[PDB]
Amino acid sequence: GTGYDLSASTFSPDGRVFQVEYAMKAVENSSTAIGIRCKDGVVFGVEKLVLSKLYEEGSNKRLFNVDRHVGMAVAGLLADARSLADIAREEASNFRSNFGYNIPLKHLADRVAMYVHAYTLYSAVRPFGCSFMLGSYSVNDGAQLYMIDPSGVSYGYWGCAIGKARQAAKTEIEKLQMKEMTCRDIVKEVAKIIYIVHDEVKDKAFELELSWVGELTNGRHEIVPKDIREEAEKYAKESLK
Amino acid sequence: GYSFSLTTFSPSGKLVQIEYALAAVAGGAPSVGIKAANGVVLATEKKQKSILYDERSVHKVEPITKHIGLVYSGMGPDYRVLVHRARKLAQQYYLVYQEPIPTAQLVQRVASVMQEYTQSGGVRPFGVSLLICGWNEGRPYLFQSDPSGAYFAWKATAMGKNYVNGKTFLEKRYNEDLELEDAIHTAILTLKESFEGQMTEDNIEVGICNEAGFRRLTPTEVKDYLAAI
Amino acid sequence: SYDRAITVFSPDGHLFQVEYAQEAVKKGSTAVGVRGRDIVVLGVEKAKLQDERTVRKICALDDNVCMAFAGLTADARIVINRARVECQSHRLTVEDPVTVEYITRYIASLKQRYTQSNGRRPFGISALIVGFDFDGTPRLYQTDPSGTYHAWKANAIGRGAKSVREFLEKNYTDEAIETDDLTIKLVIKALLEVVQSGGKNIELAVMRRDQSLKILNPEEIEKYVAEIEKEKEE
Amino acid sequence: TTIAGLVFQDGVILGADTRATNDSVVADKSCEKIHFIAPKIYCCGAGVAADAEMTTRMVASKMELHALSTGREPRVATVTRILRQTLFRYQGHVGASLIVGGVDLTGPQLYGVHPHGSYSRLPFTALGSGQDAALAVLEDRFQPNMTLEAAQGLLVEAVTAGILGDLGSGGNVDACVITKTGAKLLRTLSSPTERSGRYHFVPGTTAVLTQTVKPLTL
Amino acid sequence: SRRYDSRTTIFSPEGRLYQVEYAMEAIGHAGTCLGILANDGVLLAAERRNIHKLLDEVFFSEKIYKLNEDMACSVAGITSDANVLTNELRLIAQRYLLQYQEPIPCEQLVTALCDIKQAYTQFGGKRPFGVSLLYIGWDKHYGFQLYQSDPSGNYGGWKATCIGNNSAAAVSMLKQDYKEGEMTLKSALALAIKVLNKTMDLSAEKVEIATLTRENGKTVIRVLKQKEVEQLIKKHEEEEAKAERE
Amino acid sequence: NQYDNDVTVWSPQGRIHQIEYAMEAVKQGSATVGLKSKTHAVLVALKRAQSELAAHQKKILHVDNHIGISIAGLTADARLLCNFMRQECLDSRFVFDRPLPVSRLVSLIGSKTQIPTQRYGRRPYGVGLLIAGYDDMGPHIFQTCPSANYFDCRAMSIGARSQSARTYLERHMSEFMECNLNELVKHGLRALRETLPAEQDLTTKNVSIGIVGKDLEFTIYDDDDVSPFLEGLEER
Amino acid sequence: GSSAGFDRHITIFSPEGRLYQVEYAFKAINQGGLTSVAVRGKDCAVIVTQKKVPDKLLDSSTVTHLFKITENIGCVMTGMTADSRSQVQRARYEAANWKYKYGYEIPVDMLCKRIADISQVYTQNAEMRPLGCCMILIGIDEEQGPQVYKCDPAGYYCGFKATAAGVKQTESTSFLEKKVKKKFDWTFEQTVETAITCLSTVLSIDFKPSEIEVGVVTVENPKFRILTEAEIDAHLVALAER
Amino acid sequence: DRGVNTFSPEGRLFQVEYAIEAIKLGSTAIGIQTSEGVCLAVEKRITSPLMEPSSIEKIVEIDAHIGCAMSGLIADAKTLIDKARVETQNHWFTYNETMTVESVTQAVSNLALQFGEEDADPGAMSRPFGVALLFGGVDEKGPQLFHMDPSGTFVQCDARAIGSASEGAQSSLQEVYHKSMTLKEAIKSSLIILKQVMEEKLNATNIELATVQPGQNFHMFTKEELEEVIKD
Ligand code: NA
Ligand code: NA
Repeated sequence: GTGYDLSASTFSPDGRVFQVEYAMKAVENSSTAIGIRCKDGVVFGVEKLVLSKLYEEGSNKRLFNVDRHVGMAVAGLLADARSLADIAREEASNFRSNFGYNIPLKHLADRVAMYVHAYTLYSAVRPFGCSFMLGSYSVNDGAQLYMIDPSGVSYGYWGCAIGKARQAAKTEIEKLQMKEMTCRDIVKEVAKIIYIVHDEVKDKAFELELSWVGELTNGRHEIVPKDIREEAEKYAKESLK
Repeated sequence: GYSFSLTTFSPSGKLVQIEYALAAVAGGAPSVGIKAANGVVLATEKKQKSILYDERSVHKVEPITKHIGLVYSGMGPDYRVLVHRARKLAQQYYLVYQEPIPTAQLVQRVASVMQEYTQSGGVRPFGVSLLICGWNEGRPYLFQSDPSGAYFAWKATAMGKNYVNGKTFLEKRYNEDLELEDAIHTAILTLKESFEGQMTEDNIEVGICNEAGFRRLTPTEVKDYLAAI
Repeated sequence: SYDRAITVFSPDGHLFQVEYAQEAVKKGSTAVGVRGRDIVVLGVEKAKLQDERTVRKICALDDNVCMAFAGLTADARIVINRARVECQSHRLTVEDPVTVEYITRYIASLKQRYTQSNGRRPFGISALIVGFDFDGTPRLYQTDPSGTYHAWKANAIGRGAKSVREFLEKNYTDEAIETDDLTIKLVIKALLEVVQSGGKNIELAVMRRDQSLKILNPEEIEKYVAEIEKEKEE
Repeated sequence: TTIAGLVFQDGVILGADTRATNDSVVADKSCEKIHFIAPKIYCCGAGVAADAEMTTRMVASKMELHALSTGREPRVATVTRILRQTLFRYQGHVGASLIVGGVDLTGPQLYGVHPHGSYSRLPFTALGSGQDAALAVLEDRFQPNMTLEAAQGLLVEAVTAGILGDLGSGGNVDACVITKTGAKLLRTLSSPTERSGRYHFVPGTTAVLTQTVKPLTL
Repeated sequence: SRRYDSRTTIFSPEGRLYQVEYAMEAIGHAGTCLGILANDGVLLAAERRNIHKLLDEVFFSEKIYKLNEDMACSVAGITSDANVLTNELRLIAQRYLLQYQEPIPCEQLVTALCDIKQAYTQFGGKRPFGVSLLYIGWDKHYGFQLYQSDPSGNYGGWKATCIGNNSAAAVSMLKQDYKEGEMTLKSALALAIKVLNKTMDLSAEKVEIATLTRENGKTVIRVLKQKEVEQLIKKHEEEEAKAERE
Repeated sequence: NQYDNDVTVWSPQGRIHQIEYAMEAVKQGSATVGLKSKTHAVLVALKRAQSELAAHQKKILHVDNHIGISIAGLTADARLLCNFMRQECLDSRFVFDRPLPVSRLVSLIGSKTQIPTQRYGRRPYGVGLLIAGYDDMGPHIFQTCPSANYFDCRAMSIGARSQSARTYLERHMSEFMECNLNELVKHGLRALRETLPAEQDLTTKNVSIGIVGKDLEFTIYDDDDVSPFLEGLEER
Repeated sequence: GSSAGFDRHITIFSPEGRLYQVEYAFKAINQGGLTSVAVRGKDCAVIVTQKKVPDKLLDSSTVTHLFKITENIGCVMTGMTADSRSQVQRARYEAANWKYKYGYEIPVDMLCKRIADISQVYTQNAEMRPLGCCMILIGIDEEQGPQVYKCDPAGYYCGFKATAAGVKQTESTSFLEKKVKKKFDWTFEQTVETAITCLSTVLSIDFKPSEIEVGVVTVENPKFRILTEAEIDAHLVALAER
Repeated sequence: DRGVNTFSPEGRLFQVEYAIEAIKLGSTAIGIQTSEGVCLAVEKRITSPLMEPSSIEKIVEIDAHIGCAMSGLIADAKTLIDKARVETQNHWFTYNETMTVESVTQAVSNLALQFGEEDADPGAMSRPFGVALLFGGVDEKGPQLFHMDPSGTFVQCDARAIGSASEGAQSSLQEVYHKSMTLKEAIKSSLIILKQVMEEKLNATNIELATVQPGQNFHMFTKEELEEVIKD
């Protein structure tokens, strides 16, 4: 459609807000990011395409710490993704201020999703060209993983993928029995799936970013250490052959 | 927001959104108002699309204060903004002056609000013409107010579908000192010209205004008037 | 409030809205101003059923400074009122009265701010501000919708202001200056170029050294019409 | 001022005296301190007379707005909440001490509302300068579920004890019974006290300098 | 936002304001409203566009509005816009009265509204008020006065003038018959009905007249009743027929 | 054509053309290079003269004792965004009595420059920065852009003909970390003149250098200041 | 279908008097690909919709269109899910704020009126679009008994004996108007089974427990009960003979 | 139709682009920086002998040690000249010292892209200033001449011109300019280069000249002082 696709304050005759759909295409063109809910936590893996070897490792970090107990993994226009992390950081900080404890992930997902939805209603602003996955572990609430898109929809996921290989990554996740497996195991299988769905012919070389949150980390979102990442990268290369 | 008028003058010299809003009124479910000597009548078509609709729930004929009432043709949601606002304007008069608001003065205040949306920034006007019944100085009052924010005091008039037929029907058949018994009967006969179906207590709505203020008529009260038609 | 950019630059470096405001000046009634030694003069172009007083286009701003205008008459009245306010507000801030340069600079500054601030189209007027300073020197300046200002010996604005300024460029000699009568005659000659049959269709007023403004009625105007046309023959 | 309230079996009764004092001088002998809020909600006015007047006016308008919108008879809990949150924002400077009484969906209800924005739900209460006399009468002879006749008699006896006992209070007992079926406003229900004069001056005794007479054609 | 902007407050290429001109075309369709000055008074006479059998007639007027004790006005255009402007005129009249404790002079009240109308042409991005007003009044400085204004925020003082349907035709007809300095209110009332007979398509329900006069140190504003109008209509019909024979 | 004028308007391609147009402000702007060793961080800037009479354009600016920048784009956006960095540095020295971490300063630029890309009637910052600075984590080169994206770097170049510079730097990466100061500056200078044609090369007029590390605060070298560094290798 | 100006791009009138941007918000409800049904009993009121879980990797608990607004009130949304959540957040705010300001449980008609009045602001102001979603509230009124209340993107609202919204709205309202004309003793069993069979026969699917989700309020238990998959299974097998 | 803060595909603001195009319409001005002083010359472009020549101030005193010459929209310049004049005396108030020529030019350069529609104050700018400024003064770093354009780009210049024949005059400045020359040679160089590009033939009433030395303050040249220099 043409004419009706310039403002988020304008529906088309079909009943579609094309500005929101065009923001979702910037995510579909962006590189693949994934995350799976384990038995004892949640793991994140990201295909970070290196534009130049001139850049340092741990630059353009598409994995972020929203809170001490929550991890954000993003795909889309990265500037928008960082500002969404700043919104989620403050929103989580506001909960601790108001109620004196760590924000629940479903609530954190809902409150940041309504932030994302607000930008899909007006000519005065545009939607966020970014989908992201929020993940967390706790004592009582346990392992939880939610994904949000440019429109502002929030759903909970056992497994989830966003980016270039959205559909291709999901059929590889369906094979894994994530509900029985642990975080220690899942890091190998998350690293495997990125190496599969990575297009070596089309795209340049990449760095695998890995983070996690679980009973291993005492419900704290840390990076996966270099011991375990390089074990999982080795597993990805040799099991590809 | 948008700080510029959406309603503007065309080369002909007509405020096009107001005439387009009048088309929304003109294609609305019809409404009639009649001024007797001893009272005022307001009646309208309440024919919803199915028997599934709860008839007792939402009302077209609505009170503003205990001595003034209201009815419309055209846009229903727009109407509800004007009802809430008119209700406030009545109390804002009563608080200040400790007297029931004159019907002329309520219309003038709601007219000013209806005018506001034909000029102010980033807003279309209302797709509603109001009919406002009342009782002030021991005597009845009936007023129209249409999307422009212009108002006209009527003895009797019609709105919505077949308003031209209702107006000519009324012109010859209205007498300037009718009884309120007869005027209620006339208002239902004006609606039966434009109706498509068998009329009942449910599918039309009537309110009245007299010595003891304004009220909406009950289904059984309407059913008595429908028995002799 | 309305924060739209009204006046902007074009492909070829023109401020189109200021240029269209100057087209609104060129339709308005032909206003003319002339300087002298002892006296300063203004005059304007012109229905039977009107009060002349109400549609007067010569306006006093303070006791010592007045002005004429050409263009949109509503737009003129706001500039005149805000000039009048600034004249008294100047006295309130520094006691001493307004020099003709200062008020012209203010009107220019006001006109310029409307060509650059958001929400606002320019003032569709050019003015001809005249008077006597603190030291007593006579002055004549001219502003336009852009907010540029320049002093003049004499100038025209309005309908056919080229043909009036062409006439003024030739005729402004030291002979016409010396006397109060001769400077007034020069203004009427200049207006007679554009005014199709003059006399009755000419507004005209004067300012002297220490004295305030003084409008000449059509009886006083038709005296100087006789003094011009007799002298042409001889 | 002595105002008081009383919950009985079929409803609520609200009482009030008629004296309005300016310092220690009686300004008004006959005034209504029982104000209309809703059809079956009334309110007694004490403290600052203007603040008692204008708050009860304002909440009445709010209940008319609320009732017209809802299409329902208003609740007595709603008037108490509106008053409180108005009065609390003004920090007691709006000095309206009020006894709010009525009947709704959930039965007969009586609330004491103080000017700082505190409230108390009660079966009997009293407020104003002679509250203590009236409240002493209520404590002495109140029981649960009174008759319509006994409640009027007790509430008249309470407001009368203030009328005589308190210098601020005086005049007649106004009253308002709020049964389930409507509200009976018994104005001048009692008269504890019950003149002579006649100082006829002859026309011309008052000396006059100017006289102007404007006849009224318009 | 920028795409949806009508841009009401801009110069067109010619050097003029489109919405101002287009608003004056709206007035050219609206009812014939005129005013005539005299030595002993001022009048306004207007075409009554609210004309039906079933109209109620609550108010003493329809297009005529009182403003101050010594002032009044009539309108031509969108009547809703007139209700805003007349309300604001009344506010200005009392704002002056509160300040100085005298009635506002007629030119000052007209300039005050015309400064507001001009603002809607210059800034705010808002459409102008589509109303021309004819004002009448008395003050201590200039006495009996008539003023015209229009959507631009421009005003003028007139001896006699017209606005509405057949505006130009009415003014040229007034330019023939009006005699400056020599006209009384009785002679002016004859000319008002003469001009409205030309313009309109003449029953007294379709006409609406009012007369501002000064009687005994106080201004007197009164609408004429339908007995007064109908006898003045028959006097025109007889005076028109008496000339036709001779 | 329809999706070109406003930053809020997403294209059907999934792109915002006003960002990508603002990126071209950097590219048509003059060349500049940045790189780091184990101990230092260096910026080198080809200063573009207007005419040959007029003096050369100032391309390297001071931010703090521990941070400085080199620019490429609109000079007003450069100066605005420079003053933002200067102020946030000043806030940190005022509040904490401790220099602001360079990665944290760079995050605030990204947060700031992103804001107007999402709002109607606003535009991105038409300027790219290379940001040299030393802190508790040693020396850094950071890049920023009109898109509000930022990059941690071993080295980088931006501006007119800067592809030539990036190709030179990508070869000599492992050399930079081991280099002394004079060898690190000489590497940055050789990357810069690769952007130039074969006809013209580096002089004391058209080159500026900006240096910070463990020993030294952010010093800027322009005219006779530069003469020590150039006199070493000059052929091709 | 005549058009001029920006009448299809922003909420302003067409020549005929329609608002095309409002009409497009009704088309946006169908984009969800789901149909909701709501029914009113003698002593209860029930809502039902498609709990469509195509992906096994979704957490099926977090996939829902039924929402709890207060204890005594709950709603089914249908339309754009982001708009649907947003409208629910505002319903919760206004309902809570009502109990703060006025000191009692907001009635179901007034909550539905409040959201409908908010929707009108989008219907009139050009700067924002209408929400492409449709809220059907249920709850037990004390005086008036059980209540079912829909409200549109246009800003209409109405009480219903039964109603539907979404893809197969016209078919669902056609099915319900046939069954309401016949006499039934409208018990909890009668009301629930009419809602499931209406959604079943219109779409032409024999539902499983995971393929639907049910919310309900009774006279005995007026708190908003969302039924489990086990509780849904009992009502499905009760229709084994039909 | 598009916004004021809109980039072209080339990577530059249309309104800034078009503000540079506006300076071509403006009348030409020259400034030459020398060790002995900065001279500044400009054509008045007098359209009528009725117009008073002395009231076209196109060179003006910013301070006792700084001047500024202008081309383009004359009204737009007076806002920037006043802001500079304010800035210097605000600096004198706070610091009890004179500003540098660079510091003044930078202060005016900060105002160049302070325009826009949404997010703005009551008196904030819709468009840029369509004015090129040639600053010229003597501070602690010798005599300095600085150029500014509508973009905000400012730079030191040994010699530069702006206006209709900016292109033509800069070629003449390239040949004529020498870095070790005197002030009086630089003054006469300008009037030679101005006489060519005008073709009204140059005279004392038709132009403004002004100089700033280390010893002497900002001096604008009179009729008698211009008539002495006129032609040799
Ligand atoms: Na007493
Ligand atoms: Na809208």
